[PDB]
Amino acid sequence: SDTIDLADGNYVVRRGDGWILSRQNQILGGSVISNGSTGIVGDLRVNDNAIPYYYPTPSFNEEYIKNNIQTVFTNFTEANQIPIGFEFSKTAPSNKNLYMYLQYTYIRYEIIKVLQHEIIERAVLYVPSLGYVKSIEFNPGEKINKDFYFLTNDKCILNEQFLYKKILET
Amino acid sequence: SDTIDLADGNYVVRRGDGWILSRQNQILGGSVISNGSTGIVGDLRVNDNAIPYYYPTPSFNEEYIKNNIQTVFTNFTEANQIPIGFEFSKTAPSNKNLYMYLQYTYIRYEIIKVLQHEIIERAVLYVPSLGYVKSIEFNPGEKINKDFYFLTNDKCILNEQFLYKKILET
Amino acid sequence: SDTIDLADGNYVVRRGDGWILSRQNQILGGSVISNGSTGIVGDLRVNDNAIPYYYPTPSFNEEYIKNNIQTVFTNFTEANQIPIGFEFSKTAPSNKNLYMYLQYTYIRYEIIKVLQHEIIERAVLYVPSLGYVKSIEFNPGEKINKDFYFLTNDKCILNEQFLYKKILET
Amino acid sequence: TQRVLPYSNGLYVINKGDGYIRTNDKDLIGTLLIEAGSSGSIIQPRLRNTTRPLFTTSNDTKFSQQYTEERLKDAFNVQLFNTSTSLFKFVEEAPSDKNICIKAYNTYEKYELIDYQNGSIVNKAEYYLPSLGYCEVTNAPSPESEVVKMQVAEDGFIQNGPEEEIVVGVIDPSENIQEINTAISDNYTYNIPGIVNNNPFYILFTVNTTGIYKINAQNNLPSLKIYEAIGSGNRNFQSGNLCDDDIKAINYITGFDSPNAKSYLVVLLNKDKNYYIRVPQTSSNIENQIQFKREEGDLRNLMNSSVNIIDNLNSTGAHYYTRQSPDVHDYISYEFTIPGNFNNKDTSNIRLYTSYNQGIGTLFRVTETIDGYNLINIQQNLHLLNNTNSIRLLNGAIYILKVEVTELNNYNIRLHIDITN
Amino acid sequence: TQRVLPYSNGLYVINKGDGYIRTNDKDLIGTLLIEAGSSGSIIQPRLRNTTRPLFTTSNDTKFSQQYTEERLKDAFNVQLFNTSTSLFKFVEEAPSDKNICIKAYNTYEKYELIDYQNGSIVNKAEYYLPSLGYCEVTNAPSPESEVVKMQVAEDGFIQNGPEEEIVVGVIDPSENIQEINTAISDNYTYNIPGIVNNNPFYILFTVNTTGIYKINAQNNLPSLKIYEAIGSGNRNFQSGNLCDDDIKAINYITGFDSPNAKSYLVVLLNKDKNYYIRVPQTSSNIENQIQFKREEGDLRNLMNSSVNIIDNLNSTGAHYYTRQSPDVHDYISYEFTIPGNFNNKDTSNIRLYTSYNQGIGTLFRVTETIDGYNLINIQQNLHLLNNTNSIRLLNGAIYILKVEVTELNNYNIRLHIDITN
Amino acid sequence: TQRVLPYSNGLYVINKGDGYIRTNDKDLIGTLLIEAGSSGSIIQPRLRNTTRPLFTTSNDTKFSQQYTEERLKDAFNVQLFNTSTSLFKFVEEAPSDKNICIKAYNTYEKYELIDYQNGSIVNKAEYYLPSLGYCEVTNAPSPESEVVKMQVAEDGFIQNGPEEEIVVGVIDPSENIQEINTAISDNYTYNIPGIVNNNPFYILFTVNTTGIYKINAQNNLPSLKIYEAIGSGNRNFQSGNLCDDDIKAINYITGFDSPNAKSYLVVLLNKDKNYYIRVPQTSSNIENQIQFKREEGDLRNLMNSSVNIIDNLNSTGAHYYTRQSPDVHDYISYEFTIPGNFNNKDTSNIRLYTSYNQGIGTLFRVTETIDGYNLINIQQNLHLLNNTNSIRLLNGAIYILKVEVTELNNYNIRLHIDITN
Ligand SMILES: [Cl-]
Ligand SMILES: [Cl-]
Ligand SMILES: [Cl-]
Repeated sequence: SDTIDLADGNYVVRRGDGWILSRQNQILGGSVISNGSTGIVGDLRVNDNAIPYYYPTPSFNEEYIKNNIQTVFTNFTEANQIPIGFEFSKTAPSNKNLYMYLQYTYIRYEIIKVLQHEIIERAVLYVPSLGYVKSIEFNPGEKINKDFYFLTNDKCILNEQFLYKKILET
Repeated sequence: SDTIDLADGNYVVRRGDGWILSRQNQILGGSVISNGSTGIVGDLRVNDNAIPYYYPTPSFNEEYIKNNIQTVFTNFTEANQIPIGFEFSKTAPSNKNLYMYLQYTYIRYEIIKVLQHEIIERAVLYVPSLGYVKSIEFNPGEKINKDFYFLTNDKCILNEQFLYKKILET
Repeated sequence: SDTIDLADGNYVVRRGDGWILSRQNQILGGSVISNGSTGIVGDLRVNDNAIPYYYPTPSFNEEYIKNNIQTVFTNFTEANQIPIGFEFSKTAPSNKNLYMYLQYTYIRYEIIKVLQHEIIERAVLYVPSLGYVKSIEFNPGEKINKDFYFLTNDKCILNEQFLYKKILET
Repeated sequence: TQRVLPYSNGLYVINKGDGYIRTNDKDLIGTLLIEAGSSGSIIQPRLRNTTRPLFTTSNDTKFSQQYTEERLKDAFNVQLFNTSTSLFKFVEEAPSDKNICIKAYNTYEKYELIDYQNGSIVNKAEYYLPSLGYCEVTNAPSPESEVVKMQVAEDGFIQNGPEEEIVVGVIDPSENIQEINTAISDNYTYNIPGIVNNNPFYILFTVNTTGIYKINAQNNLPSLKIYEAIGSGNRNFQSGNLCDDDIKAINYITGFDSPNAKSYLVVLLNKDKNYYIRVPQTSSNIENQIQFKREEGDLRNLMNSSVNIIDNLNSTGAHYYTRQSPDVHDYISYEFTIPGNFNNKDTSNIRLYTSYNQGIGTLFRVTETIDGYNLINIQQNLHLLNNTNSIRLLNGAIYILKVEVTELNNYNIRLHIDITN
Repeated sequence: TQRVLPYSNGLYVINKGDGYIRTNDKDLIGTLLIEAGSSGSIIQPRLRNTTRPLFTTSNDTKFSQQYTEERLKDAFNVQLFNTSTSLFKFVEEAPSDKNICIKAYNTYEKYELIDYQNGSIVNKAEYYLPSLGYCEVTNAPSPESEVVKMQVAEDGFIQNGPEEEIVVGVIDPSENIQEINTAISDNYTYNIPGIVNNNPFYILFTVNTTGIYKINAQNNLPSLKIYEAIGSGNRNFQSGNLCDDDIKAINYITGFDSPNAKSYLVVLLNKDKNYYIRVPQTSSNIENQIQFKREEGDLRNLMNSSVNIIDNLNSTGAHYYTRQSPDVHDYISYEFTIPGNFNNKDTSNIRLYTSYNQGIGTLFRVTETIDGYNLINIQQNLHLLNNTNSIRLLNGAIYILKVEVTELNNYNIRLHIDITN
Repeated sequence: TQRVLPYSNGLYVINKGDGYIRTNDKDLIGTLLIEAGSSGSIIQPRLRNTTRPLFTTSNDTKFSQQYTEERLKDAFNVQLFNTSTSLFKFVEEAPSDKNICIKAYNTYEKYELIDYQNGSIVNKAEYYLPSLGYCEVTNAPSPESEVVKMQVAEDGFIQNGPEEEIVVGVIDPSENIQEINTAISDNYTYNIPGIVNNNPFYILFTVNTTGIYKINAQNNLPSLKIYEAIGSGNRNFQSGNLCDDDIKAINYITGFDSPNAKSYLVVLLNKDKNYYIRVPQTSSNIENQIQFKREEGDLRNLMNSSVNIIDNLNSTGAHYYTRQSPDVHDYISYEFTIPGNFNNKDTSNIRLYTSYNQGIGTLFRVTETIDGYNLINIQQNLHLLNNTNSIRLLNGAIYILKVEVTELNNYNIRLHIDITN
């Protein structure tokens, strides 16, 4: 369930890179390439696409989350001011059409409260990382799985992680 | 001749992409690459190399041309404010020299007046599109055809087109 | 020794491109690439990394050096205002690690005073040119030669040159 | 030959696909003629971030461009409409044999915003969000064929991307969202507050333990609807409490739009999800409450559907009841009482059938004990569409017909309960 | 051993090729030493648009840099001299075996601007327009050979691009351009306006129907020249009207520079082209007109050339006439009258020959009817150079010798008409 | 089990390698999941030039960040600490079979700044200069294994680059640098100026002709040290003159730190190099001079070492002398006089040995002629470490023991001269 072999108290948790968010999949748009050509989509992580997503709880407000995350793990406020680019390249096979679309990935951080081997409270922070492309080869009028276009719940495209540190009192 | 199976009146005509202009061929310069190396020339279509070329007539002044062209076909004034780049890559064969030179291409638009299956008046607009490179392998002192360097009359490097719409009166 | 088959007087000397300077080798940093990936390091020669290195003598002060060099050979003050980039690409072999590091190269100019077939005075100017990468494949804990990391005396990675012109009196 | 849209009343945003271009080359970036052996690139480097979205609407005053953008943000979380930092680039190497052409077009992702009401679209907007291009490669044109004149096409679009229809319901912004800050356990009674009188509104709630719940208003009036907030409960979490993530993207689960229809809801709720209840415009000044009850018994057999309470069944003959038809594989249920005195002997002949939609039905006898409601399955696999089969039931007894729609031929479902004797 | 330049008087711009670099590494961008397997790039990304053109002139006061640039714009339509948005980039992958060096140089396209007058260049400018680079790759230098000292080369250039000589005449800007706004049909008479008195000027005109035209001034004085505007008539078009595209790039067709030389022009004109006529400095205050006439008859045999009217042939003996020689394969014609009374019997021995240039000649007898001029071909394939062959012609009769230059040994052509009896 | 650091007193900057990253993903740029066939790039385009160096110190007041940066500039000529124009980019093409992940990290080059004094580090700073990245590629993760919880590592670094230890001595900036502007020939006497009284200082000098030089203060007090400036004499040059290139990067050649130790230096100097002499803090107000003398004779056998003058050898028995041990393969020499009257017959038994360090020794008899000093080699290949072999030498005679350290077990070398009879 939400059971965890840890002592009572608060924790910062790095849950890994490679998280993609629900519903948000196609909002950057995509390319259609054809017949031997190569498509290359990319982005640049600066300023107003590097603004993170906070999800606080009664115990853990935003400031608390930011401060603990940046103390233990990476300081995203300093890092995300310096532009970093990324790109993906796909090649269309002869006499076929390829569609490729781009979405941001995030590092998922958590603040958890544990009481009697149980997580009774959890705050979440998504910090923009890089990106991820999905591609499909298609025919005119071919029906495509909804799952290719639309993500219902947040998932991690890599292996999830659980890197914790206990938070001590002021 | 200038005979056309259309009714009497005025027309906007998109004559296609891929037009190159007379005399203008080498004015951007060119590269000399040698012995296995790769040359890559390119440009960036913004502002003052995207300014179009007008050729009006007594009936069809510049404003008329611009307005009708932008109503029916692409609005070049809005488009040519947003930078678009293009590149070409050539590779020199071992122990030989290659020369490559760049020139702009244009979409050719026309305003025609037709009277009794005959074009009696024609205004022309060239809107900057992308570019085109010509290359040749050469020896020291080898005579090269003038035709490689110098275009005497405007031509289309692609198949010409004739996409028309009749213009109705104010 | 410092013997030269020239007449008495002063000379400007272009000693070639491809000079690297002592101690300075690793100050731009380097990349570690692994397992099939490709690393690409590069730079951009403008403004404050294109500022040249002067080494004047009692006869030949800086202004003298600059003026004679720029009169006879390339005018570096005008040239080094216009950005020029360069890049190097290395590929790591499967299941091995590669380290690549970057350093600037320079054109070496000299002002020499010759008296009785002997160079009795020499001023030196290093003008920033492009760059140069050294790479090595390594194992964890493998000892690497100091010579790979650290240059004790200025050398030329190409063939040295001696392109001279006699300087005539004001 | 129009498809029946069995959507519930309200707002939907529909992703209709990527790679849309306009007619008559209005979105042509241009063409490169690449000689054999060589390569060519067309690049969008985003040196300027400006983009040019296209928008049309049927109603400037409700579905303005602003409103429509807000709806796209609610549905898919789009937030850059005028701008883009996303690069795209097309590269082509021509084969050794022949020359090659590449045409590059700008593209759009097409979104449609509808207001769907009682079986038709009453408001419609199309928003074309700037996308990441279309690149067709062709063989080099040959000299010269001959140029054949052609008239311009009508204004419109052409899709070059793959087929796509993604439908996402959105919370109507003109209606209030009240919250039940405590997670619901076995029972809960929500008093309807005066801050939201008369106007329809939503109630955002969550559940403590995954299970089937009966939800209704006092005397089963008015009829309620229930939605699931899409992708909720994936993030922040407080035990036994609601965590509102401001998610306005909603999946319709069940419920009628006709507010004068007596009904109750029976739905499977997850503890790791949030749900919205929509209570409609009520034309009465009387106080009302929303009752939530966890079902541990036979009522669990009715998930997920609304149950119509049929009251007017007090004579013999023909009785018919029209509701919005559920979609294929979805459910609708009717609770009725066979007319007459219950004396455990007197019986009537009952014929249940539909008029246009095909549905599989299962019939339950309902008796209430001191342990709750009991449901005895007395008839299975009833094929309702123009059914001629009849069954004898007890006068004065109470039955529930559960109907699964299998063939959706009509926007409405018409149930007939014909009684003879 | 100098080439004869049979150019007409006036201004020429000459593209002398691309890939020019200066001596002593003045344009070296630099060298990359690429280890085997690896790759190296040198890039001109145009982060700054500034470029540095090189200019030299013989006459700062006429051919200034401004003037020269304007001339390059007239000839080839160059318009960015100080700037460039054009990227270039050199990439090299070293083979698996050995290391590789690449040297990158900036380059120039060399333009020469000449004022050519009566057989020599009287004003000269060289404009080096910044180009798109030169990339030589070489094998890695070996340790150490030995460094051999070398003196610097003289200042100058080296061409690394392919051989090129493109010669383009340009309209002299100090001279007015008058226009004939109506397309010429069969006949036209242009009165010479007082707005352009004494000074030389151009007349821009077009033709309604492709055909051969005789053009001349009153009494064939002064001599005119005719140019075609390069690439004209490809664009805007109004039936029966001149459309001026402001094209200053001109191809010389025919005409003499000596203004005291009686002559007329016979030229093939296209309806889809514009033409300039240059009328020279006239030292007279008398009115004059330019006559245009469409030729449907035998005069069509004289295209394209100027015809010298020879007047002073009124005695027996040696007569000689010097003109600017046409280029190889171009024409020049002479109309003369055999001295004596025309009585249809009296005859003279005529010897026609050239002194240095070899030319093939055809002889015509000219009679004028009420239907126009008639040309009877009486002699073909005359090899003029030091010709000793003679022919007997009728006293008082009129002949035209058409001469095609086949070997250009002299800037001038010297025709001799020796008459005996 | 600590290594003995046989460094001379003073400041050192040590390049400890490239590719350092912090623990707990603090420097992760991010991960790309590349599907098979495709490629992925991570790019540092330097659109902003800002970088973020990391610095720690043991002493904020001497080794501040400013000071430490100045030291790095002295040692390796680093000059951009906050900024960088250097691009790096990682590219990966996934093989046709399987998917691929690439993780990109920012990296640092680690520099250590030490103040080393009498056998231990007394001040220490670590400066992490921003570098050009680390790129690890891995196979695609499989669903799902299972996520195993792990505590965070301690704060610190991990080196991903190759092993590196580059040690570079630097001029102490708190001490003056005097100059001898004339190149030294055979002899030179430098008077010690009052501008630098009491405090230690450096003397920068060069030599006219490559050769071995004896350098010392008056009466061999105080002891001097000598350094070579790294990479000097490669550039500007004036015959017979010093050219100061402001090089503060120094290699220790030889010399003692104990200033009360009588000694002189014998060193091989190059004409194409500059050298620094360090003269220590002298507790006397008496004038002093540094004597330079070119050695053409047998003293050339003592290069490169310091020679201790041993004075207190005037009784029989046990005598011992402690100095800083040279590194392996480096030299130290002792000049002593066998106690007693020199009458060319009386003799004593001498035992020379070390206590912990192993050294190969060669013994010289020293006689001074009118031609200079003469060195007769009377004993070779002496293994000093706990040597039991003894040799009979002449009372009143003068000897020099030259010692090459071969096994460095102790920071100090302890020489014993045991005398019996
Ligand atoms: Cl029905
Ligand atoms: Cl001749
Ligand atoms: Cl010892």
